[PDB]
Amino acid sequence: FAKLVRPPVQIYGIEGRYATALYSAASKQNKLEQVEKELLRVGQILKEPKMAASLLNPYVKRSVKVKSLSDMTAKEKFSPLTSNLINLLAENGRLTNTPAVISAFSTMMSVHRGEVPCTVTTASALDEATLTELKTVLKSFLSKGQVLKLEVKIDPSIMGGMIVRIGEKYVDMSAKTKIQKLSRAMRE
Amino acid sequence: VRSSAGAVRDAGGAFGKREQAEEERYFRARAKEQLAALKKHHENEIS
Amino acid sequence: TTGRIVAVIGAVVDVQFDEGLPPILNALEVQGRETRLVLEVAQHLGESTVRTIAMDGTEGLVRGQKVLDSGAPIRIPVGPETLGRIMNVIGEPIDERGPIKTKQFAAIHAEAPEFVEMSVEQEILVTGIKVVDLLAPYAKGGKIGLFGGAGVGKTVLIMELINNVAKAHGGYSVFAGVGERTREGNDLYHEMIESGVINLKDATSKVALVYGQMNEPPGARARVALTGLTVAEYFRDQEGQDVLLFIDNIFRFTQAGSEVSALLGRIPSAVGYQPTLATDMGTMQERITTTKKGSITSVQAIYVPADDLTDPAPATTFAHLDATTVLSRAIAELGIYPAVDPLDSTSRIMDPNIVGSEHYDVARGVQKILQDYKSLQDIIAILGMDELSEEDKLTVSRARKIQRFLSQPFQVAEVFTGHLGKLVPLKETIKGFQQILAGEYDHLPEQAFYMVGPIEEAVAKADKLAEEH
Amino acid sequence: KTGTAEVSSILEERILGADTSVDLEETGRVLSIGDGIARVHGLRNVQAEEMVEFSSGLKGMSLNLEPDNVGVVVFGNDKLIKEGDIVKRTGAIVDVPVGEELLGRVVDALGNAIDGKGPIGSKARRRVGLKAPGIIPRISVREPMQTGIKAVDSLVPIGRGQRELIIGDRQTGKTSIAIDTIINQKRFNDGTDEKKKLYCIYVAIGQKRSTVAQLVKRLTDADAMKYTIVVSATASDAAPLQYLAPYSGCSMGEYFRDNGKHALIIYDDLSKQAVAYRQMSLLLRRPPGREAYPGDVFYLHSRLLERAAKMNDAFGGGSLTALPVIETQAGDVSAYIPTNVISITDGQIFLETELFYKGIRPAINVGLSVSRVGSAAQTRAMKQVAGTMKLELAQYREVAAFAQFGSDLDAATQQLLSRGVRLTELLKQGQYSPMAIEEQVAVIYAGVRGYLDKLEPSKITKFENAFLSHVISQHQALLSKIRTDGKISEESDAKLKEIVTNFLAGFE
Ligand SMILES: Nc1ncnc2c1ncn2[C@@H]1O[C@H](COP(=O)(O)OP(=O)(O)OP(=O)(O)O)[C@@H](O)[C@H]1O
Ligand SMILES: Nc1ncnc2c1ncn2[C@@H]1O[C@H](COP(=O)(O)OP(=O)(O)O)[C@@H](O)[C@H]1O
Ligand SMILES: [Mg+2]
Ligand SMILES: [Mg+2]
Repeated sequence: FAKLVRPPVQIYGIEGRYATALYSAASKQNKLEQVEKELLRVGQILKEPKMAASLLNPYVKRSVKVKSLSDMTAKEKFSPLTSNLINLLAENGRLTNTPAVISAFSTMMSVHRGEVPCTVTTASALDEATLTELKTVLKSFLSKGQVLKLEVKIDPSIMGGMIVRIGEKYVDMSAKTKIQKLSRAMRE
Repeated sequence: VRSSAGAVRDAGGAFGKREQAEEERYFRARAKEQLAALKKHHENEIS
Repeated sequence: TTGRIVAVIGAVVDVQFDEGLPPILNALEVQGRETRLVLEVAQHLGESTVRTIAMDGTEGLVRGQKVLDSGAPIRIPVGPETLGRIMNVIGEPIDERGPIKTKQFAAIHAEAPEFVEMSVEQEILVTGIKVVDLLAPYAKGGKIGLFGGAGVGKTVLIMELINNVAKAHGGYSVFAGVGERTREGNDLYHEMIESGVINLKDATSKVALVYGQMNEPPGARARVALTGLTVAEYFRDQEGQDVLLFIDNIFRFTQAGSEVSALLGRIPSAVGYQPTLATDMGTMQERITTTKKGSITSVQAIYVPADDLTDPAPATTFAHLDATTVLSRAIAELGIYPAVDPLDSTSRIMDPNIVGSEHYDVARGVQKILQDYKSLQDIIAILGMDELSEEDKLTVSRARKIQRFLSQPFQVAEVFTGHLGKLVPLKETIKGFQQILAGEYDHLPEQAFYMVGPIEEAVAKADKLAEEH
Repeated sequence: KTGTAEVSSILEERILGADTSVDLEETGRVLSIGDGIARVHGLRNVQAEEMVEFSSGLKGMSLNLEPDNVGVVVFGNDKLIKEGDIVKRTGAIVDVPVGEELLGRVVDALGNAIDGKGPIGSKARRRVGLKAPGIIPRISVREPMQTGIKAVDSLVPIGRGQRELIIGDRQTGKTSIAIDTIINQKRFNDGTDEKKKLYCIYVAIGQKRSTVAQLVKRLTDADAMKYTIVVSATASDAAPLQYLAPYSGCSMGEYFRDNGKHALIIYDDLSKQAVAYRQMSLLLRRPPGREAYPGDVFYLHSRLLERAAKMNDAFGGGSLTALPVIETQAGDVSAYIPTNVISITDGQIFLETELFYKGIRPAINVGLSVSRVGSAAQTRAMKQVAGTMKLELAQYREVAAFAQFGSDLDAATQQLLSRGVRLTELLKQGQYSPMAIEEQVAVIYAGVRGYLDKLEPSKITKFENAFLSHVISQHQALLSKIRTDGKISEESDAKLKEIVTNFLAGFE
């Protein structure tokens, strides 16, 4: 078989297999950015209430669905890769999980351009200077060229401190966990 | 479903043990008698 | 080639290859293990993944661990240097004595001999056991089975055979312990060292051992039989010589195959067995054969789960054997040891044109009298012995004498009985049973015949019983 | 949901328009391979049960045609097949060579010689999956198929075009019945009567190679290979070969049937073909039924056994007797495959282990044995003696319980016991020593007229032998008269009376 080039992050499931096929197809011929843009476009194109209502009805024949999607793709001047992907999803009847495929490819492309999602949780909000030093130190965690994608949620359930997720790495300087630790060890 | 020879002692219920004992007691008795006769013959054939 | 673990479920590991896949049955080596873990490819799942069974514990495996592809099936060391040693499934030594230094490595998977290689000659193999020699005589180059449940004498009988045949056998010998207690493996190692078949000093060892005991994961138990079979095959072909091959039990091969089938995605068959039971057993039992280039005498112990001879595993194994000796628990309860069932054992050579008309007629007379005894036992359960026709009591007496006379003391069962082992030449067994049937002993008591060798020993025991009466 | 062809490799191919350079009509790429089942992508123009050929020289049969893929069963070890291989159509359903060029040759399930005696003649080929005849071509079973065994020919007659069934336990004598039947046909094949010659086919499914080699040696010893084919599908063979071998044998026999000759095919053992089919079905993920057997396992054996017919003179008059062998486990004729094949066939020769060791070998258990064809498949002389023998044996079987007591019972019961014991000792037979029909009828005639009520039962087996040798040597004219004539004429009856009395007059 053709030795497909594996994606950076392995997505699994039906969407995973379709997205890995698309990523392998695009990586050769080097059309990853354009194909991602076209995927974002079809993200809205199919979402149109008329098109969505006409594609979620399993009593319109697959022939009609494929013909309509071919017409839309021609009317949008897409890459042959994206047009063939939409045709393939339509033939296999996998349109109901098309947004899953776009989301999978988005996740797969983000890692391709070197991004490590991050999460910070605190009892209350932060002052922008402190967030700046957080940016600096977290970038210290990352490797060379690995952009960061910070997300700062606010969880009052914890009693203070901070919680940081960087990929699968996790550091919990939160008051609640330390209270729990002392209460347990002291209880013993 | 059929029946075969030597099945009463294959089940091993009450009849199986009863039959085993009815056999063993009789043959212990006969073995005792035969051993007595063997001793008598031994003694009578020394000369 | 280099691949990458992508799943670990029990003993089944899924390995993904970016380059070309490895063929089925190839051995792969996991990189990053203190010991040697070898996986064997069993399926291609598509998307470059291959499913495999691990020949060792899959603890501490990490999704992503690199794997090397050896390019060939598991290759074990073979030759005269393996004699006196012990081995795993993967051939590395487990006797703590150093590397096995051979020039030949043999893959454990091979095609069975073709039909144009079969030997069609049979001649009795005299083992020195009365019941075996009389009713189910063995044959040189033939495959022997020892069926029976747990605790009936399979291991004792096989040890007894090693004591007799292997000790006085010019050719080599192989013992593959498949999924049996490790205590027994150590006991055999030390008993062989004591006897002298395994010599730790010189290079005069006559036995090569392979052990896959029941602490191993199913992958290793399913393949240690093939490892022992490969050693035996080499000694058959290249050495061009007679070989013995003892296996204990060859039911653990089937069972170990059944412990991974469900995880390989196969629907089960009749009783929680893999769908490939008969094919998997045939592709192994068909390499244990006496071709025209050599000759393997194969003795196999076959566990019969819950004494059920109609279970799929023993039922299928029956068709691959020339001689069978179905040890029976109902006879071991009576104290008749070995508990070989005279009516449920058979041999191929048991024909008047191979053994002789005297041997054949004696055997058939014994079997007929025992069957008549079984028929009578139903009546005795109602009438009683006192009410039988004076001819029937004669049948019962002869049947009980013959039942006891088949018992024999082994040289390896000294510990249990405390008696001394006896080897009975074939002519003496034939004479003894012919006389017992002819009525030349219808005065000696039954117990005189219990656990003795030739018939004269029964006469002497009866004399002693009478004197101290 | 999910499909097996939705793997990312196929989708990758199809996204960048690389699916047009690959011919997906007559070639395919293996998606999966495991436990002897390959799942192939493509082969869109492949017929059900067609034979495909893998790139590595192996063959396979395409059984499961699903929307996504084709399920091929490989004819050998799947060691050589790897995911991504190339599978090409052969174009033709599986067929085997046929003709008199196979006689005396050992072949495997596909007609390849395995005895190393050279290529196989093979002028004609025949498809193994051919529909059996219909209602009209057949005609009632009338001719006898001389088994050479006293019990089978006397109390369980087998005609030509009949499907008997040698059902029994393990190590009871089934293969011995088959081999004696095969060996007894030499007296007809050697002769010149062209409507009595029977050609034999022995299908050996799932037996080890040593057994088949010994069997071939046994046939060669008896000079009974020159008219025998042996089709081996031994244990080491892949499941599809064990599954096909009965059909290859049946087609090699249908050749003889279609051309006016007569054939005997002995599917030994069918309970192993059922197991091989069960394997193939379970690995193809087909829905299991009772005991894990697929649903269409009755179909598998019925479409095989219903090809044993007796064509009429407007089609040639040939015939194909079938003698399927089945191994019941304990005594269970109510299991699945024993039930199916007992309901398919026309009779059964039921063998025992109680009888085997009681000294009654062959262990044919009459009373459980039956032949729904019956007297129609017997000669007139055999009818004459066997009617009385069967009646007397039936009388003896319902008072056999008293056999132990015997005495202290009326005279009628004593006579029944005595006659029954003599008759049972008469039906005993050696091994590989079949008997011509004249010999059998002479022996049974002596037995059933009371001429052995004086001899002790232990001496009946010696009488039978000595008397038979006597008549065979001194009196050939009477035996020839009975044989050619087919009946016992009054003068022949008187001659038999005088011969039996004169020999028995002094026997000692
Ligand atoms: N009529 C007979 N007289 C003497 N011996 C017999 C007779 N029939 C069978 N035997 C012996 O019984 C043994 C078993 O017979 P055979 O193998 O034909 O039965 P089987 O059911 O085919 O065995 P399996 O089914 O296990 O292959 C053979 O060794 C054969 O020689
Ligand atoms: N020849 C014999 N004489 C006396 N006892 C025996 C003999 N063989 C086996 N036994 C009994 O059986 C036990 C060993 O059984 P073994 O053969 O090891 O089990 P298995 O056959 O299930 O592997 C011993 O404890 C012993 O009491
Ligand atoms: Mg044991
Ligand atoms: Mg047989």
